[PDB]
Amino acid sequence: MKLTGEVALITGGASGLGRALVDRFVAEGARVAVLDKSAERLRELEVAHGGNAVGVVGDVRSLQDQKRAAERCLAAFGKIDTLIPNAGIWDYSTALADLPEDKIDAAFDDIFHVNVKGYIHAVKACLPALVSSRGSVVFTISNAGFYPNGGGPLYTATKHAVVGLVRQMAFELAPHVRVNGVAPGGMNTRGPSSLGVPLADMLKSVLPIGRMPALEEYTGAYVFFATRGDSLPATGALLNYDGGMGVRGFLTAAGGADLPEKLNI
Amino acid sequence: MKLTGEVALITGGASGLGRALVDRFVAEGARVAVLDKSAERLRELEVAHGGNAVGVVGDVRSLQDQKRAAERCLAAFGKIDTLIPNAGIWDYSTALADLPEDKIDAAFDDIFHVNVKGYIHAVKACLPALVSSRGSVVFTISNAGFYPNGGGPLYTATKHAVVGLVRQMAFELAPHVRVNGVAPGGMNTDLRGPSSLGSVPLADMLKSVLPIGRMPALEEYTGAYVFFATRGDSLPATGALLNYDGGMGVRGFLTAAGGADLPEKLNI
Amino acid sequence: MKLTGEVALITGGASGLGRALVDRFVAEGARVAVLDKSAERLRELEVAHGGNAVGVVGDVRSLQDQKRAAERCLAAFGKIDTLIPNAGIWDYSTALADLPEDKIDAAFDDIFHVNVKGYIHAVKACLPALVSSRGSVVFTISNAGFYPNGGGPLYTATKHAVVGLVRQMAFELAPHVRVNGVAPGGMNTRGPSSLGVPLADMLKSVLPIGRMPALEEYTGAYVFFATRGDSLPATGALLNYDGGMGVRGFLTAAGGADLPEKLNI
Amino acid sequence: MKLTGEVALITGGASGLGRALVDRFVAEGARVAVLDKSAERLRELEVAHGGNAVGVVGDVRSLQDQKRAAERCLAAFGKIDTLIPNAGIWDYSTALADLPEDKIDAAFDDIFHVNVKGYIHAVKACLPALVSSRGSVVFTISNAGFYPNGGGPLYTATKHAVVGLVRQMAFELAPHVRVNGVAPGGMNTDLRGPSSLGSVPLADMLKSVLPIGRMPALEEYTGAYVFFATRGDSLPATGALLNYDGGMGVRGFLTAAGGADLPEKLNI
Repeated sequence: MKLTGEVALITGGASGLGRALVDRFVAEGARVAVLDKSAERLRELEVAHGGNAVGVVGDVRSLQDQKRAAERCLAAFGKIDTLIPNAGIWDYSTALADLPEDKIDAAFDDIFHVNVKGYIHAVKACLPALVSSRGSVVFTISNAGFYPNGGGPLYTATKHAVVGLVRQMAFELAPHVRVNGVAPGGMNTRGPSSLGVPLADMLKSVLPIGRMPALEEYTGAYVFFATRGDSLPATGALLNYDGGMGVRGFLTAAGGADLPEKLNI
Repeated sequence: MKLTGEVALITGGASGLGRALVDRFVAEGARVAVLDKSAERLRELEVAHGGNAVGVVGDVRSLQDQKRAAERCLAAFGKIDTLIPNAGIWDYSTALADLPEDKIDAAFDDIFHVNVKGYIHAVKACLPALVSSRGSVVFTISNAGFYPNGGGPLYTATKHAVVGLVRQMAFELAPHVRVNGVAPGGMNTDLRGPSSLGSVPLADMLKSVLPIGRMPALEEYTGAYVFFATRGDSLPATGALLNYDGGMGVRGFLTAAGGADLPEKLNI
Repeated sequence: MKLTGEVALITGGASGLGRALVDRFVAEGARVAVLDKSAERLRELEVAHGGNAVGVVGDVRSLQDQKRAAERCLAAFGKIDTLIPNAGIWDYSTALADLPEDKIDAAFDDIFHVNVKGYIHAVKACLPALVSSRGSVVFTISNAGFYPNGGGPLYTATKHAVVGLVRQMAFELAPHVRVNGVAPGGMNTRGPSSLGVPLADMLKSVLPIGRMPALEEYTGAYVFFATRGDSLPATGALLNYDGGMGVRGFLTAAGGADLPEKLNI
Repeated sequence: MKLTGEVALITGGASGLGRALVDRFVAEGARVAVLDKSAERLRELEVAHGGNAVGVVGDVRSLQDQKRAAERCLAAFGKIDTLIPNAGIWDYSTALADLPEDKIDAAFDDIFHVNVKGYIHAVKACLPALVSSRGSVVFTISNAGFYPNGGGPLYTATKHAVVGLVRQMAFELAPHVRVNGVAPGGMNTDLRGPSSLGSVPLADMLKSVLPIGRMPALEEYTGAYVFFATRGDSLPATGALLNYDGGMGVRGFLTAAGGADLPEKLNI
C-alpha cells in the first residue's frame, strides 16, 4: 500500500471528498485523524476504520478545536505527517447582484471563516507536529480558485485566497514543511444559513474529459502528495484536477471527439 | 487630458497611492469622489482640486458608507464611470507562527473586512451607476496577490482573494462593466496594519527585489489606472491582471536584474 | 498627444494590427520605423504619414534585416524608444492530427522562425538603441499564448514561447530596458505555404464583452506601454487584451446580461 | 507496484531524469520503450531491466525515428498507455547579448527542434496508440517554462512553448487522451547544449534558489510521472501543470526559505 505508517489529519473528513479521502488513505495503510462537526458521522467513520481513524468533534473555524484535533492525532497515532485542510462551504454561486444587502456581511464571515480562516488555523494548530515530522500540507482548493463561474464572488474569493495560502505558507514553512494545493472540480458536490448545471452541458461545454468522475477518482492526487518519497521536490505546487476546465475549447470543451475514426483506430 | 468628462470613485483615496490616483485623474480631466477614513486628508484634496474632487469620510468595511460615497458621487457629478476599490491594510508581514493565538481571529476579520469585503461592498454600492455608464472597475491588488513574501499569510491571502474578485466580477458584470486588476509593488507606502497586531526597508534590499533597479515615485503607478479608465484605449480589457511591481515576478536567482554587464557588453 | 517625441519600431506594421498601431502611434505624435515584407504597402504607409514613418523592406526572420531596420530608424529619427515585435503568422488552427507528416517539419520552421525567432532578432538588433534610450519592448502575444483553441499546436506553442521571451528578456535586460507583453484576441484577423467561428458563437461563448472590437480599439494598450512616464514600474507584465476569454463562463461567456433590468437601471 | 501491466514510451530515457523514469516505471511494473541517441546507454538499461525495457536509437527531432520508437513499443508490448516526451537540450544560460550573430540562427533550430518539435513528433507518432488505449501524455517541462534565469531566451522560450503544448494538446486530444506537464527544477542534470553555442553550480547558490533547502536526488522527481501514469489516481487531470522545482516560484526576496527560525520559535 502507498501510505503504510503515514499519519494524516483531514478537516471536513466526515462527508464529501473529505470522507472519500479518509477511506482512501486508510485503504492505503494510513492512520487518519478527522476534525468535523458531526459527532454521529465521526463515530460511524471511526467504526468503519477501527484503529486507523480517530474522530474529533469540533468547529474548523476554531483554533482551539484545530489544536484539540492535532493533540488527539498525536495522542492516538504519535505524529502528523500530512495535514489536509479541506473543510469548505459553498455560496450557491450567488452573484454579487443577488447577495442581499442585509445578509452579505454575515455571509462573508461564514464562508471566509470556514474556507480561509479554518485553513489558517489547521496549519497553525499542526505546525509543531509538521515541523517535527518534516511533513506537508495539502490544501483542498477548487476550480473556483483559478477560474470564474465555479461559485459567486464569495466562494471564488475564498478559494483564490487559498492559493495565496499555498504560496505564502510554502515560503514561510520552508525548509521544514512542504505546502501544496489540489484543486478539484467537476465532482458530484451546502452553503451558509444567511444565503439561499445539466450533465449534458457539463460534458459538452465544461469538462474536456467528457464525464463527471466519482469522488473516489479525486483521491489519488492527495495520495500522491502524501506518499513518502514521491513529492519531496514539491512545494508551492498547484495541481488543477478538474477534468480540464482551464483547457476547455471555445465552442466545445474537447477538440478530439473524432480522433478514433480520424485515426482509423 | 485623457479623461475629460469622466467620473471616478476611489476608495482609500486620501493618502498613499489612492491620493496619487486622485491627483492624476483630476489632472487628466476626470472628476473624482473619494471614500476615506481621514477627514483631514479628505479636506486637503478637496481644497487642492476645488470642485473637481469631493470627499466622503467613512469606513470602507461598511456597505452603508460605500453606498453613501456612491450617492455623493452621483449628487456631485451625475454618474460613475470608473470605480477604483483601492483601500487596503497590511499585516506587518507577520508570519503564521508569529500570529498570537489570542489576536489571530480579530486580525483575520480586520484585514479581510478591509481588503476583501470592502472591495465587494464598493462594487455592490456602485453597481447600478456602473451598469448605467457601462463603466469599469479597477481593483488595486499587490505583488502579494501573486507571490509570497510581500505580506504574511493574512495579507497575502486577501490580495490573492482580490485576484478572484477580478476574475469572478469580470464574468458577472460582463458585457456591461469591465473589471481588471492593477498589482502594484515596490511602492514604499507606509503599510498600516490592524490594531490587533501590536522588517527590511525596500531601499536596503532593492537588488534582491526589483529588476527595474530603482524605486518608483507613487505618481509612476497612476498610468495603469488611467489606461483602464480610458474607454477609447481599454475596451477589449476585462479580467486582466497587470503586475506593476518593478519586475518582482521575473527577478533572477542571485540578483534581481540580469543586465548589470549589458552596457559595457554593447559599448557606446 | 500621448507620444510626442517618442520613436517606435514596429515589425509587421504594413497591415493588420501592426498598421493600426503605426497609424495610432503617428496620430499620438510618435515617429515610427516599420519592418515588413511588402515594399508597396510600406511606401503607401510612408506617404500616409509623411515624415513620421519610415519603411524598411525586409524579412523579420533575418537578423541582418532587423539590424537594417534598427539602423534606418536611428538614421531617420535618432533613437529607438519602444520596440514592438509584432509580425506573426497563423496556422489555420490546424490540429496535430491534421498536420500532414510531410509538411509538419517545414511548417514548424516557418511559424517558429517568424513568431519566435523574428522576435528574438528584433530585440537583438535594437538592443544598443534600447539600452541607450532606456526604452522598452512590447511584444504582441495572443490569447493563444495563454489558452488553447486560438490556434493549432504550432501557433499556440509559438505564442506561449513569446511569454517566455517576455519573462527572460525582462530579467536579462533589466535594469536598462523594460520588457512587457500585450496579448490581443477577438480581433478581425494568413499562414505558411506548407499548410492549408460564427459571430453569434463568438459573442455568446467566447467573448464576455459581447462584441468584436475594431482593430483600432486594440492600439491603446500599446500607447500605454509606450507612454513616457506611465509604465515605468512595469517589466515582465502580461496584459490579456482579448475581450475576457480567460474569464468566460461555462455555459455563456458573460454572467451579467440581465443586470440592467435586474438593477432597474 | 502501482503500474502493473501498463506500457510507457519515454524519449531521452537513457540518461538523466529520463533514465530515472525508466527505472522507476519498471520498478512499478510497467514495461518501457525508450527513444534515445545513446546506443551504449540504451544497451545499459536493456541489460538492467531485461525484457521489461526495449531501447531504440534515434533522433528525437525526426518524426520517422519517433514513429520507429512507437512501432517498436507496439511490437514489444502491444500498446502504449503513457508517452513521456522528455528529451531536451539546454542553452548554457547564454544571454541574448551573448548569442553570436553567426551562430544564433543554428542554435535556435537545434534547441527548438529538440525541445519543442521533438515533443510534437513524439505525440504525433504515438497518437493512434494513445487514442486506442485512452492513454496519457506527460511532458517534461522545466522551471524555465514558468520563470526566468533557468536558461537563456532560447531555452526559456522552448519550455514556455511546451506549456502551450500541454494546454493545446489537452484540448485537442480530449476526451480520449489526458495531457499534463511536470516541470522539474533543481535536478542538477548535466545540461547539454547545442554544438553551435561553443555558470554557478546549484550547490553554490542553493539558499537563493530552493526553499526546500536541499538538492533532491533524480529518483525524487519520478513520483509525479508515476501519478500521471496511474489511471485509477489521475483520471480527472488534464491540462495540469505541476511545478516540481523545490519551490522556485514561491521563494522569498532575501533568502529562498522563510522558516529558518521556525523550529526554535516552536521549541521541541
